[PDB]
This record gives sequence, C-alpha cells and structure tokens, in this order.
Amino acid sequence: TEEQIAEFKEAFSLFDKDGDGTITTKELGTVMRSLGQNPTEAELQDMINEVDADGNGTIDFPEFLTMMARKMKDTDSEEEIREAFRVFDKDGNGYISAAELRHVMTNLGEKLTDEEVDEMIREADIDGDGQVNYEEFVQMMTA
Amino acid sequence: TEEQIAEFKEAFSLFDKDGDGTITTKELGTVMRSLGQNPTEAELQDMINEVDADGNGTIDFPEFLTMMARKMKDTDSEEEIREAFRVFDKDGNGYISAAELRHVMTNLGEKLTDEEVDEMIREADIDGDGQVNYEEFVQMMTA
Amino acid sequence: TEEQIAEFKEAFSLFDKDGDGTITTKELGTVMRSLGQNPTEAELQDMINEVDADGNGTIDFPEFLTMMARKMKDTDSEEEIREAFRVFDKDGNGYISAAELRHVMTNLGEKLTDEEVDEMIREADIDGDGQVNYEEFVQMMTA
Amino acid sequence: TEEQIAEFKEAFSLFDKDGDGTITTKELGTVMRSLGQNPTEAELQDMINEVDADGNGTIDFPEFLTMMARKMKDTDSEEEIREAFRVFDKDGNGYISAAELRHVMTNLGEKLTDEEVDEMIREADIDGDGQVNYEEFVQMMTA
Amino acid sequence: RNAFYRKLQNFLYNVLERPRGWAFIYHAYVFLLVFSCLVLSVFSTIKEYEKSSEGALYILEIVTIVVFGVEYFVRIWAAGCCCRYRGWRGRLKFARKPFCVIDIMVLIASIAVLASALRSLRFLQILRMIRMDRRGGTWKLLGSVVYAHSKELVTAWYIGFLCLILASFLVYLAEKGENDHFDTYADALWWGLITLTTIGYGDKYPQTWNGRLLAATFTLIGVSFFALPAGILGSGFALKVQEQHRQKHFEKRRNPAAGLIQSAWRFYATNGLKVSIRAVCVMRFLVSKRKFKESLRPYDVMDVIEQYSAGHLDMLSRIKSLQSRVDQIVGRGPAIT
Amino acid sequence: RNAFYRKLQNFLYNVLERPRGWAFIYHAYVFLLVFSCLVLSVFSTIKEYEKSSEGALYILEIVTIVVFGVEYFVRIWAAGCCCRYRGWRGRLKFARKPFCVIDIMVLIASIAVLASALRSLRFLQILRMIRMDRRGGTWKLLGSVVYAHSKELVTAWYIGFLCLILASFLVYLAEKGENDHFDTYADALWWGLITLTTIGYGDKYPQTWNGRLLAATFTLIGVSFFALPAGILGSGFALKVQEQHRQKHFEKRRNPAAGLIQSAWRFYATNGLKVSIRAVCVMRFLVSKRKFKESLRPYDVMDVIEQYSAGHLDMLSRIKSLQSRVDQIVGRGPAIT
Amino acid sequence: RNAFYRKLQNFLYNVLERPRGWAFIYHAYVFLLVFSCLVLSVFSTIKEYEKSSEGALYILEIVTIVVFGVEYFVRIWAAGCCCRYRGWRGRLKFARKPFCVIDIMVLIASIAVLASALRSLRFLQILRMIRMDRRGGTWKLLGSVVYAHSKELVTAWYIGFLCLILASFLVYLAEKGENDHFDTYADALWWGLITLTTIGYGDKYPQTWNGRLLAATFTLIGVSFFALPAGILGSGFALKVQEQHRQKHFEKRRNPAAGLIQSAWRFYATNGLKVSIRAVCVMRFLVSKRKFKESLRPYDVMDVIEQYSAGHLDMLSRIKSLQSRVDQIVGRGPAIT
Amino acid sequence: RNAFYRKLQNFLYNVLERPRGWAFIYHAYVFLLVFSCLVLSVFSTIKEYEKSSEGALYILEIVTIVVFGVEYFVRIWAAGCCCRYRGWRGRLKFARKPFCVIDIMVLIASIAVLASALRSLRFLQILRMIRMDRRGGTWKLLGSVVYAHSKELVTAWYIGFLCLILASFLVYLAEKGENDHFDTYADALWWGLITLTTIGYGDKYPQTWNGRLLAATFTLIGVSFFALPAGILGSGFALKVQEQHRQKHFEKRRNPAAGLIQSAWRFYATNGLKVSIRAVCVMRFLVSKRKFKESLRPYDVMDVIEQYSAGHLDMLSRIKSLQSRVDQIVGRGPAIT
Ligand SMILES: O=C(Nc1ccc2c3c(cccc13)CC2)c1ccc(F)cc1
Ligand SMILES: O=C(Nc1ccc2c3c(cccc13)CC2)c1ccc(F)cc1
Ligand SMILES: O=C(Nc1ccc2c3c(cccc13)CC2)c1ccc(F)cc1
Ligand SMILES: O=C(Nc1ccc2c3c(cccc13)CC2)c1ccc(F)cc1
Repeated sequence: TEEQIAEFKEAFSLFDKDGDGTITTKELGTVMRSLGQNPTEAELQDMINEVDADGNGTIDFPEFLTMMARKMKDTDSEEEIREAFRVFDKDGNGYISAAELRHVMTNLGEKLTDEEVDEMIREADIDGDGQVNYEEFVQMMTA
Repeated sequence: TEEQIAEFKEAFSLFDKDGDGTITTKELGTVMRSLGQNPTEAELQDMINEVDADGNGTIDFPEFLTMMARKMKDTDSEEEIREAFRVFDKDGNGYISAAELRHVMTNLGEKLTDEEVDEMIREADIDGDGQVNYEEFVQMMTA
Repeated sequence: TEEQIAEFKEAFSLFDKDGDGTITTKELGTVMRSLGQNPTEAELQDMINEVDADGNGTIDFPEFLTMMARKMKDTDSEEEIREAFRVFDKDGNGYISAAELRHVMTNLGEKLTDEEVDEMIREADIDGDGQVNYEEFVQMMTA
Repeated sequence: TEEQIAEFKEAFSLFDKDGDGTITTKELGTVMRSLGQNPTEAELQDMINEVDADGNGTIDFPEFLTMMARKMKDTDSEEEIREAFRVFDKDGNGYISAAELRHVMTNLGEKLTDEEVDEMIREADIDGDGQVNYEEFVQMMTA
Repeated sequence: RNAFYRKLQNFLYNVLERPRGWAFIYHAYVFLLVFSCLVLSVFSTIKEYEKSSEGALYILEIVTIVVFGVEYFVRIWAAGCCCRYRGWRGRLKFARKPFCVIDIMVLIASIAVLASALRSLRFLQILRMIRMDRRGGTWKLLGSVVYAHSKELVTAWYIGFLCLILASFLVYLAEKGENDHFDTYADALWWGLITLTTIGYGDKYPQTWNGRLLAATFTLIGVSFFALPAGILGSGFALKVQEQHRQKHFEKRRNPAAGLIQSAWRFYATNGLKVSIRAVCVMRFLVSKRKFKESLRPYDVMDVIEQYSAGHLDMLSRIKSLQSRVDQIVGRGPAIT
Repeated sequence: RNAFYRKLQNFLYNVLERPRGWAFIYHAYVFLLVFSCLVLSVFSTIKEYEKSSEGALYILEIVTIVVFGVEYFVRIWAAGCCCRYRGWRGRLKFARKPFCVIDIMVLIASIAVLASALRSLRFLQILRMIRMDRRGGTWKLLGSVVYAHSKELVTAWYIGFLCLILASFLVYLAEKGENDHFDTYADALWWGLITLTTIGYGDKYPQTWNGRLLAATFTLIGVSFFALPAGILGSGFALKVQEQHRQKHFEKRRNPAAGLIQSAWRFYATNGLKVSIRAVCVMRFLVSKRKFKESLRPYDVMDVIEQYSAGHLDMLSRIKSLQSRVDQIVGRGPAIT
Repeated sequence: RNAFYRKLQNFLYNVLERPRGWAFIYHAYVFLLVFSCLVLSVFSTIKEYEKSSEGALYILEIVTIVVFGVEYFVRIWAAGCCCRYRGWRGRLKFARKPFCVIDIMVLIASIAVLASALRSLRFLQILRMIRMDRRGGTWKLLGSVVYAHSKELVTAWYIGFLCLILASFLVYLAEKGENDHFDTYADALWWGLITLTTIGYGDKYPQTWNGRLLAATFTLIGVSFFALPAGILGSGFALKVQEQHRQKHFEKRRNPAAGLIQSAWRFYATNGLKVSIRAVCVMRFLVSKRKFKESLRPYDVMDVIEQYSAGHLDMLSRIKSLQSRVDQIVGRGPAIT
Repeated sequence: RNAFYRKLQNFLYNVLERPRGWAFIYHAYVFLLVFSCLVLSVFSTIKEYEKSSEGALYILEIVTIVVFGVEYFVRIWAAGCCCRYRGWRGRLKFARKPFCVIDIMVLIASIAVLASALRSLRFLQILRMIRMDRRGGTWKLLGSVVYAHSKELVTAWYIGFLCLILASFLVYLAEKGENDHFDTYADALWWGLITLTTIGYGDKYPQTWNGRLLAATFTLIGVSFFALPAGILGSGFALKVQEQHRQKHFEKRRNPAAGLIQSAWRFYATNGLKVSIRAVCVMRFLVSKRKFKESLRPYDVMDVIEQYSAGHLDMLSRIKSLQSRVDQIVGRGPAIT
C-alpha cells in the first residue's frame, strides 16, 4: 500500500545512490559490499535481468516495487522446491533426516549458519520427528 | 443465418466465376491474383483438400458455406497455438518479449505488416508488459 | 432371465450334440460347418479358452450362459476399438472416409459383405458426412 | 489406547529381555528363535532400520508402539501390492488363476502353508471364480 | 482335382516366389549346388586337378542346367496363377519383366555352352550367383543404408582420400631415390592404398628413417579413417533392419484392427438358430479382441508413448468435461442460493 | 554330521555346476592349468626344446588327468544331491546326458594315452578346451546373435562374396600372363580372399598397372564389406547381453513380489504371544515392502513407462468414477431444484 | 529482363553456394573432372605411359583451369547479389574472405604453371582437392566428433601407445642379436607400429620363439586397442549427424509456428469484398494449421515427451482449478446448510 | 601477502592436481617434452644419427629432469595447502601415497643416470610415460568397460581361441611336409595368430591347395571373431563415458538444489536496512530459482520420465482428494435432501 510504497521508496533511495531512479550494477555492488557479501560482475548482471523487466541494464523504481510486490505464492516456485527436495531425497521415502538437512545446508550452496537451520527445523519439522517431509515444508513456506 | 447465407452466396458467386457452383483451382487462382498474392498449383490443391469435404477437386457452395460456418472455437486449434507459442518461448518463462513478437512476425512465415503486429500487441498484450503470455493470447483469440 | 435361460439351454442343446452338457471342440467344429465357416483346430482351441472359464477343454453350460450374459459394455472393449480406429486413422483427423471404411472392411480381416458395411455406415455415420469419427461409433456400439 | 498401550508394554517386555527399554538385535534374534525362524545378522539389521526411527541400533519402546500404531491404510502400500500383482499377471487380464496363486505362494518368497493360501482364496476370491482380481484383494486388505 | 491343382500351383508359386520356411531350405540347397559347381570350376582351372575336376563338373553342370530350366518353366507356370497374369498371354506378359530376361538369357547361355569357353563359363556362373537374390533385397538394403549415412560416409571418403594422397606424396618425396620401391608417384600411391587399408602386402615399404617417421605419423590417422566406414555401415544395417521390423510389426497391427472392428460390428448388429448365430458371433468377437490386444505389443518406447498419449488426450477431453460440469455447478450455486 | 554332509554335497555341486564367485576362481585355475598343458605340448612339438618340454609335460598332464578324474567323480557324486537324481540309479541316469559322455570319453582317452600319439594328444587337448564351457553359453549367445542379425549378416556375406569373385576374376584377366602369381583363377581367388580380408600375405599381389587400378577400385569396397560383420556381431552381442540382463532383472522383480504378497496377507490376517506374533509379522511386512519397492528399479525407459501407464489406466478409471459422480450431481440439480 | 537477371544471379549464387539438388550433380561432375586430371597426372609420372598421359593431361588441365576461372568469376559476380555485398566494392569486400584467397591463389598458380614443375602440379592439385569442400563441413564434423569423444579417444591413444612401446622394447630385448631385423630399438618400434595397426608389412617379424610368444601376448591387446578408435569415431559420426538432423527438424518446426500464429491472428482480426477476404484468410488459417501440425512430428522419444509434458502441466493447472472449485463447494455446503 | 600466498598455493595445487583449462595446456606441453625426449632417445639408439641425437638428448633430458624435480617439489609444497595435509608432517604423510613413491623413485633414477645405461634410460622413460596419467582415469575406464562387457568379451575370446587352435592344427595337418613353413605345430600356431588377427606377415602362408581351402574356410570366421572385441570395447567406452557425464549432470543438479532451498528459506524468514535486506534476499531467491530450473535439464529420456512421474504421483494424490470431496458431496446429497 501507500505506506509500503513509501518504504520501498526509502529502500530504493538507499539503493540508487546516483539518485536517477535506477539501481546501476555499481550501486548494487556497493550496497552488497555494505552487506559484506562478494558479488561478481556476471552474477550481478544475471541478478539485474532476473529482477529487471525492461532490460535496460538498471532497475527502475517501479520494477523494484513490483519485485517487492511479488509474494512467494505468486512466485510459482512450488514445483521447483518439490524437485529440489526430491533430489535430496535419495530413498524416495517422502522425508529426509534432520541430520541430512543440517549436513546439506552446511555443505552445499549458500551455506547457512546454525541459527538458520535450527529455525528451519523448528518451522518445517512441526512433527519434530527429524524426518521433514517436503510437502509440509513447501506448503508452510507458500502458506 | 439466411442473411449470412445470402452473403456467402454473393461471396461464392464472386469466387465461382464459371458459375457452376464449384470454385475450380483456376477460379481460386484468379481471385487470389485479384488479391495480389502469388499461389502455386500444389499449394492451391492443398488448399482445396483442406477446405473440400467431397474431394471432387472443387469447392461446392455447401462446403464453402460450412467453412464459413466453422468458428475458431470449432476449429479446435488451441493445442496447436499452444505448441507454436511454446516453440517460440525458448526459456519457458510462460511469456515472450514484445520485441520477440515483432521480430518473429516480421522475419518468419507470412510476414505481417507493422499495423498487424501493433494490433496484435494491443489485443493480446492487455497487461501492456511487453511479455505476452500464450494463455491470454489463445483464450482471447478463441473467446 | 428365465426365458433367456431357456433360450440359452436350447442353444446349448443345439451345440452340445453329445448332450453331456459340454461343447467339445468337435461339436463346435460340426456346428460351425453347419454355418459353413472353416475353423482350424488351433483357432478353435483358442476360442474355447477365450470362452472357457474352467479350462477343462470344453464349454459347460453355465460358462456358455455367462458368455451370453456378458454384454458389450461389460466386455470393456472401448479402449481396443479406440486403438483399432486410431490405427486406421493415418492422418489423426479424428475421422476416416467412408471410402476408407468400405476398402478396409472389404480387404482386411474377416471381410464383410456390402450389406454389413452399408448398415455400419447407416448406424455410425449418423451425420452422413462420409467421415465417421471413432468416438461416435464406439459410443453408439457400447450405448 | 491405554489398554493397547499396556498390551504393547507386555509385548516389549517379552521382547526387550535386557529390560533397558530397547530391543537389541540379539534380543530380536532370541525371540525369533523362540518363533523357530532363522534370521541373519544383515537381515535383522535391515529389520531394525526399517522399524527404527532413531537409528540408534535398537528399538526403543515408543518406536515399537508407533509401529504397532501403524495400520495398513497408513502403510501406504496400495501401489506396491498393485505392482506385485501386476508382475504376477502376465496376460494383463486383470485377474489371476487360483491355481496360479497356489503355485506362486507355494514356490516363491516366504512360502505359505496350505491353510494360508486357502484362507487367502476365501477372503480375496469373494466371487469364487478362481480368478482373483488385484483390485478386490488390495481393497479388502486395506479396507 | 482342379481345386487341388490350383492350390498346388499357388503353393509352388509362393515357394518359388517370396518363401517363408522350408522353401528357404530348397533355395539354400540350390545355392549350395551352384556354389559347388563354381568351386569345381575353380579346381578345373588348375592344371594338375583338371581331369577329375572336369569329370565331376560335367555332371554337376548338367544337373545345374536341368534344375535351372525346370525352375524357369515352373516359375512361368506359377505366374499364371496370380491374378496379375493368367492364361497364355499373362505368363508372357509377366516374362516381360527384366529379371525374367536376365534369368532366361543365363539359361540360354548355359545351354549354348552345354551343346576359351572357360571365360564364358565364369561369366555365366557369376550371373547365376547374382540371380540367386531374385528380389534385390540385399542391394536395396545396402543402398538405403548408404543413402541414410551419406554425410558420414562422404566425410570418411573425403578425409581418408586426402590423407592417402598427402601421405603418399610426402613419403614419395622422402623416398624418391633411396628406396627403389617409390621410384614413381604411382608406386607411392599404391603403397599408401595398401597400407592405409591395413592390407600391407609388403612389396613396397618405406626404408629411409625420415620416410618411416612420416609413414607412421600418417598411417595412424589413415588406417583409422579407412576403417571408419565399416563400422558406419554396420550401424546403418542394424538400424535399417530394425526399422523394417518395426514397419512389419505395424502392419501386423493393422490387420487385426480390421478383424476386431468387423467382428465388433457383427456382434453389435446380431442382437435356436438365431441364438446360435449370436453366440458364435460374440465368440468370434472375444477371440478377435484378444488377438488384437495381443497384437498391440509396444515393441518400442515411442510406440507405447503414442498409445498412452492418445489416452492422455482423451483424459484432457474428460477433464474439460468435468471443468464444464463444475462451472455449471458454480453458476447454479448463486442461482439456487 | 549327515546334515553337514548334505550341505557340503550341495555347495560342492553348485560350485561345480553353475558357480557364482570363488568357484569361478577355481574354474579359472583349472583352465589355466589345462592351458599350460597345451602350451607345453606346443613347445614339446618343437625339436630343440623337446627334452625339457616333455619332462615338464609328463608331470603336468599327470596332474591334469588326476584333476579331471577327481572332478568327474565329484560331479557324479554331486548329481545325486539334486532331487532329479538320487541314490545309485539316479547318478547313472544323470550321466546318460551327452555332455557327461563327452567328458568321460575325454577322460578315458587321456588315461589310454597315459598308460603318432602327438595327434591324439592334440585332439584330446582340444576336446578338453571345448569341455571347459559346460553350458554352451558362449555358443548359445553366438548363435542367438547370428540368428537375430541374419539379414544384415546375409547381406554382408552375399555382397562381399560377389565383390571377391568379381574382383578376383577381373584381376586374373588383367594379370593372366604378366604376373606369374595369377597363372590360374584359383590363385586369383586366393589373392582376393587374403586381400579383401586385409590379411595381405604378400605372396601374390598385382603388378600390371591396370591390374593395380582394378585391385584398388575393388579392394576399397571389398575390405569395407568384409569388415562389416565384425561390427555387426559386436552390436548383436551387446544387445543380447543387455536383453539377458533385463530378463534377470525382471525375475529378481518376480520373486520379491511373491514375498511382499505373502507377507502382506500374513500381516492382514494376524490381527503376549499373540501381540509378539503380530509385531514380528508386520515387521516382516515393512521389510518385504521395502525390499520389493527397491526391486522396482526401472532399469529401462520402457519399464518405467509400463509402471506409469498402469497408474495412468488407474487414473482413467478414477476419472470415469468422477464423471459418474458429477453426472449424478447434475441429474440431482433439476431434481432437487 | 532486369528482374529475370536478378533471379538468375541469385539462383546461380545458390547453386555455387549451398546447393540442394542438381547443383550437387554439377559439383560431382567438376569433382570427377579434377579427379580425372589427378589420375592422369599420376599416370604421366610413370615413364612408359608418359607420352599419351601428358597428351591427354594437357587438354584436361586446360579444361580444368578454364572451368575454375569461370567459376571464380561467376562466384564473384554472384556475391554481389547477396545484400551483404553489392555493387563494385561489395564483391571485393567479400573476396577478402580467406577461402577466396586460397581459391584465387590456386587459380594463379595453375595459370602460372600453364603459361621440376611436377611437384608444383601435385601441390596445386592437392590444394584444389581440398578446395572442393567450400564449407569445412567434413572437417567441422570430424573435429566436433573428436572433441565429443575426447575421453575415449585419449584412453585408446594412451593405452595403445604404452602397449606399443612396451611390446616393442620387450621384443627388441628378446631379439636383440638373434634376428637381424631388430638390431636397433627404432627397428623394433617400426615393427610394433606396423603390427599393432595390423598392417604387417613382413619386412620385420620376430623369429626367436620367446620373442614370438611375447609378440603374440602383446599383439592381441595391441591390435584391439589400435582398432578401437575406428569404431569410436564411427559411433561419434552417427551421433553427430543424428543431432544435426534433429536441429534441422526443430528449425523446420520453428518456421511453421510463425506461419500459424500470423495466419491465426489474421483470421481472428478479419471478422462481397470483405466476405471474400475473410474466406481466403480463414482458408489460409486451416492450411497453415495443417502444415504446422504435420510439422509437429515427434522424430524422437524426448520430443514427444516434451510435447506431452506441456499438456501434463496444463492438466496440473486444470486439476488445481477443479480443486479450487470443489473447495468452494465444500465451503458452501455448511454455509447453505 | 599471506592471503595472496595461500591463494597462489591453492591455485597451483589445483593446476598440478585435477586441472580444468590451461593447466591441461601445461600438462600437454610437459607430455610433449617427455615425448620429444623419448623420440630423441630412439634416434640415439640408431648408429648413424648417434652424435647429434645424443647431443640434443643431453640438454633435453637435463631440461626434463629439472622440470620433473621442480614439479615434484611444487606438488609437495601444494599438498600442504589441502586440509588433509598441512605443515611439515602433513606433506610427508601425503608423500606416503604410492603414486608419490613411483614418481620419486623415477626422479632419483633419472638423477642417478644423470650423474648399458640405455636400457635403464628406456625403463625410466617408460615409467615417466606411465606417470603422466596421475589419476588412473584411463586404466579405470578400461577396466570398468571390460568388466561391464565381460560376457561378450569372454565369448569372443573363447570362440576365437578355439577357432585359432582348430584352424592351426588342421592346416598343420594339411601342410605338414609340403610346405617348409609348417614343419612344426608351433609354426602353424604362429601363422594362425598372425592371420586371424589380419596382420598377415607373409613369412608363413599355406601353399597346398587343400591347405589353402581350409585356411580360407577358417580365416573368414576367425578374422570376424578376432575383430569383434575392438567394436565391443568401443561401444563400452562410449557407454561408460556417457554414464559418467550423466552422473556429473546429476551432481550439478544436486548443488543448485541446496542453493535454492537455502535461499527460499532465507526469503521466507526475512519478512531502510530491513527492507534492503529483504530485497537482496528475495533477489537472491529468484536468481537461485532460475539457476536451479536451468539446472533441471532432462539430458535423458529417463530423467524427464522421472521428473514427470513425480508430478503424476502428485496428480494421483490430488485426484484421490477430489474423489474424497465428491464422495462427501454424494453423502451430503441424501442428508440435505
Ligand atoms: O566406404 C566404402 N569404401 C571406402 C572405404 C574407405 C575409404 C574409401 C575412400 C574412397 C572411396 C571409398 C572408400 C577413402 C577411404 C564403401 C562404399 C560402397 C559400399 F557398398 C561399401 C563400402
Ligand atoms: O560373418 C562371418 N564370416 C564372414 C565375414 C565376412 C564375409 C563372409 C563372407 C562369406 C561367409 C562368411 C563371412 C563374405 C564376406 C561369421 C560367421 C560365423 C561366425 F560365428 C562369426 C563370423
Ligand atoms: O585415433 C586416431 N589415430 C590413432 C589410432 C590408434 C592409436 C593412436 C595412437 C596415438 C595417436 C593416434 C592414434 C595409439 C593407438 C585418429 C586421430 C585423428 C583423426 F582425425 C582420426 C583418427
Ligand atoms: O580382447 C582383447 N584381446 C583379444 C582380442 C581378440 C581375441 C582375443 C583372444 C584371447 C585373448 C585376448 C583377445 C582370442 C581372440 C583385449 C583384452 C584387454 C584389453 F585391455 C583390450 C583388448
């Protein structure tokens, strides 16, 4: 809403240091440096085209707002998370050991700190059985 | 209806110059020359068999009327347009850039003039995002 | 019903010439000779096992009655006729020319006389378009 | 319920001879010897992991109770029995001869005594036709 | 008698023409006999063994020629059975076919030699050997496979040809004078051809060490390229025969489809002479249904995919119907509430 | 003791008969021993090495013959274990089998030579070598592959045969007098065979330049055709072994299906001796279900296609049920409104 | 006239450039002519046949050079037709392309020799032979296949190389003095190379019996490994050509998709000049729809799998819709009751 | 500086250890250098070229030995970077590995010869050549393929072995006295081996016409069988490399799955520092989702079949849900009416 729109304007101003209303790749790099993460030029460009709808090389404010207006249910990513968890579920039991979750989050992709995996276990492992099914995880994440 | 039937009779009379009630391949060629397009014998024969139900080598007026009585929803072409747009959608995003539309209509098949692609963008690109989904195009075209 | 059961008893008595209550392969051969058709031993044996539920080498009267009690919708042959007509429909148009019907019935399998193909055209080609769809044929046959 | 829980406590006490609340592989072997069947170490270990949810190498009492709390419909084995019976149904007729049932139970897997196959025929072969369909068997087994 | 005569004529025709079983056995025996004639002729060409070889060959070629003549007469007699050719004029009109011409001229040549002749005998034996196909099946398969793999075969031909020429010229340069084998470029080309094909007669081989090094560097790649087409043709043959088997399977599907549809129509329309007729008709129906469903053996992933996709499209139609019904219920909801 | 004796007898039977693991190791060792005997015999046939070769061969063939005799006795003793043959008469009735006859006559021949003999020794060694299969597996596979690819193999045979004959005759004509190698047609055929097979001995090779040109033009295609069947047979062998693996996989599927169905019936019907019995029964049920579902490994696209098409037909039945229910609701609509 | 001139120019361009049909026939004829020139040159290199060979070669190379010159002029004239190059400067800018450079320098070399020359003639003929491709298609295919199978080819190279070296050294040790063939290690390596490649010249072969045994033990595995890459390359060629065919099929799919979408839009938007226009437009629509659906031939299991999985995802969307509607009905139930 | 030093150490380690790109170029250059050393040694073994060959070989082997020493030192220095081995003791503990032992003993042997030596030089060069793999990849692939096709390879071995022995013995019988080549059985076996392998040296070949006929009849089948394993191994190599590619594809799938799940959890849990954090997090989410879905490339029919069958099972669950809802509506019908 209008309050959310103003919050997004503040976020964009923090992003678009140039102030031209577009977040250039350099501005994104500087802000991410502020976050301490290390981006590359190619990955950043991929980022822009993923979030850019005009393909102008920058992120104009309405595109940014629309991205912030895109909710997870609108993402239409249920199938992708289904497939990811299936990939991790070798046996096809429908679940996966919490030890397997800790191992895979801590040794693959963007490694997650212990706090993150603990909270994931809390929210997803509602049954507290150590074997978190993908159905429950994705439905809770989307709903 | 009866008015439509009379309109079709007028169209057929404009077509069947021989007046025998059948549009011979030569009559179709002459009328198309009137339209300025260049047909070949084989393509014209294919045309007849596509629109001919008796396979007599000509189009009797009842067959012509039935063709004019065949509406797009009755065509049962939804799957074919689905597949065509899928072919054009390399990434599988569910959409395709309006620039891609202009390029492909202007450099493939029966090339369309700028007016045609503009009106296609108007009707299909209802959201005006440049990325026209195939779902909306086919549903509007059929409905 | 009881009247149908008595009719089946009469049919079986006409079949089981031995009168033992079972139609031996020889009895089937003799009756078919009465019909004028030429059966072979292997095809007749296949016939028995197709209609025989006990596998005793003969057709006891209750098995015969059950066969006569088996109606087309109980046959569960819709898929098979679907596949047969699909095989005959090279182009996949959903129909097939009445000329194709005449040709194929008259030059394949158990060839049918002209009367049979004519009545098939009458019942199946309800639209009288020469192109009989398989949907209508199978639904009329089963219903 | 509480009565069932007490019955399960009695069963576990008969199992966990050590009395530590966990049925070690040795205890399972001894009880099975009491039953007269011959287990191997590897098969017993597989057994534990199949029924063990903690993977501690033993079966704690709540895991055992949950196993006893797992009913056939909760097993979700309908598809597996479907596939097994399909494997046994060479012709794909939807049934299988009672003689085939006797043969296969008596000459494959954990061979069943005559009494077992007879009672299976009684319960599954409700129609008493010798050809037991898999649909009826699995639905009766689950329901 | 006359019906028996016609049945004979036709069975004999099929045996001589496209055969199935023991007719292949007869064809194998006649092939073996002509092959024995050929090998005996080869032995006759030797000087020492001339006497016995010719003695046996005389009787063997007598048997061969009489067999070929009787088979020609029988083939002509058989062609009158097929509806395409009947009576007197029909058999001659059949004999107008070119293969009849080659066979008959072989026969007359064999008779003429019967009643420098060694060269003519060799030619006629080779022509007979060619005649043993009678359908061009082998040649048709070979040509079809070559056409199918024209691109790979042409690649191998061009590359191996260039390799042969280049290696031959380079070695010739490296062994122009030192080795008497390569005194001319033609000798070098002969060497290159007999090596790259791995035949390696040994009459010509490089001796200058630099020539030997060039020969090695080029023979590796050359032999690889010259061996390529053998494997390419093997794969092509396998693929083409598999394709013919698939087509045969689909025709064997086509026929029982007709059988099933005919029998199903009869069973539908036939609804105690009448009861007996309906009983036999429905009996035929189940038999034909079983035969057809057995004939519906996938035989291939694509085949089962097609058969299942037909049902999937049917599913799409059914789910469209259910969408229509649920839309009707939704529209009724407010209407009735 | 007696039970241990029977278990031994049967384990030994299986080792001698269809073996799995280290029984293959024993078979490899006996094959190696007979192979060493053969090579030592080959050396004995040489004149210089006769003394030491024969000295070692005497003891080695003594070991071979005693091993073969003890293995024959053990095999006969083992055949009594299988239910097909037990006691005294059963073992002899087993020995009536032809392979028993070949093995035993090899044994008696070896003993007879033990107690011009070189030719008999070579024959008996070759027969022993043949005996090492004991199942015809290699021969069965080869024959099956040849039959499967009969059409391509026959194409290669016919075409290569015609090419050989034609090329040989043409070269013979082109080199009748100039080259002493081809004084007769038989020599030309020998040359053609040893070239088109790429053996190229070098005893006979064309020398007239026109003869050389014909030899090139024909040897290209000839060597290609003569190499074809090697690749064809390789592909056939691979395909056939893959098919056997598929069949083995399906049998390994068949057995756990029986296990699962039996255990599921027991678990269903078994509903603190009684509680313990039900616990063990259901435990077996989950174990057998896991074993079977693991055994349901696709192993092939067609396999998974079949398993999924079964479920798709189930889906069709379910959607028919839902169509029936929606039709019922539609019919109720007007009825209640 | 001018339009006819342009149509000619372009048809001639396409014939000279990427050809389809009888243009291949013309290219085959020019290739045959240059090949005849090459073989006549080979004969000229012989001493006896020098006179007639050179006499015919003079006129044949005159014809070859004039044909090549006219073809170069025609190609340059044709390049002006394509929009990339028009007028005067465009044709030269096209000729800047390297293949134009090789062709033209071949032409000038041929003219210079026209107006020790045997070596230059051989070089120019080889260069012409290379020129006959004009697209690098064969080289591109070969390189692509080699890169694709780099791992297996490198395995074969390394293993066969080690086998050759080891066998050669071992035999050299076993035949250092006894056989004069292997007096040096280089001779042993030459022997190993000519055997493992199965060429077997016969100039060098082992004679010491222990050397013969080592030669056997190593030649088995060596010849197997040296033959490997031929079959590997054959399979690679087949796979790559199949892939190109698949890509061509997909492009032939891409074009009719555009045709169908354009015609469908026209038919939708066109809703007795006006009636005639709509009639022709819808007529085009059905024609284009038929053309496209015909173009949707699976050609491959994966292709049909993709086309069906698209519909399956559509099915998933539809079943989600039906789940939504049934949930709405369930929620209404209590609300209205 | 120190961080730069560690980054260097590790990049150098990876280059020396499993390399990707230009590290392959360096490895190719070192292989080329050692190969040049080997060929120069071969030339040195010749008598005429000894002077210049040895002169160049001295400096080339100096370069080779210094390069190998520096590479060994660098490898040891690099092993300290990997966590398995760090500091002083870790590098030695790594060097305990057997491949380190072979490399180092090669180095010390090369130094010892540096500071009858021809035989030792040849041995050390062969050992270096073997060392160039460093991973057993080629040997692992070859052994895996042989094990996979053990049955077909054993069939070929047994059948070809029997054919060789039988043909050799038969020819020996047919040429015991007439041809001096076959005076002993060992000579016959040598002939059989060099023919059936198509090497055909030409030192021994049959001359008696009956012997020639037997040689033909057996060489046909023998050469076919001896050529079989080449094609079998080619197919096996192709299949195994395809399997490794499939496994690599599946691992490349496994990693982005972790990435997507992690990023999706972060995006879910992160719901103007806070707004900026959520923006970057969701941005990462879309990027990772795109990367993963791209990583979900079928690459194989079975792969897409699995991915679609998962959705089909989901469909089965959904249709079960709809069956439950329709059953509820049906039960309500009478209840409310
Ligand atoms: O590929 C065939 N024959 C060549 C094999 C190998 C090579 C060649 C070359 C030029 C012309 C030919 C062939 C260069 C290298 C071949 C043709 C026809 C046929 F029926 C069976 C086989
Ligand atoms: O194809 C086999 N052997 C020929 C290879 C090549 C050719 C032939 C010909 C005639 C007869 C035979 C063969 C002409 C060209 C072959 C047979 C049996 C077997 F077990 C393994 C291999
Ligand atoms: O594999 C090819 N040529 C070798 C075949 C066999 C072997 C080799 C070795 C080293 C180097 C090469 C080859 C050892 C054994 C080959 C290369 C290029 C090409 F275009 C066509 C074929
Ligand atoms: O198959 C291999 N080598 C034989 C090829 C052909 C034949 C043989 C026989 C006995 C032993 C061997 C082979 C009889 C006919 C072969 C082994 C190992 C390897 F790494 C690469 C190739």
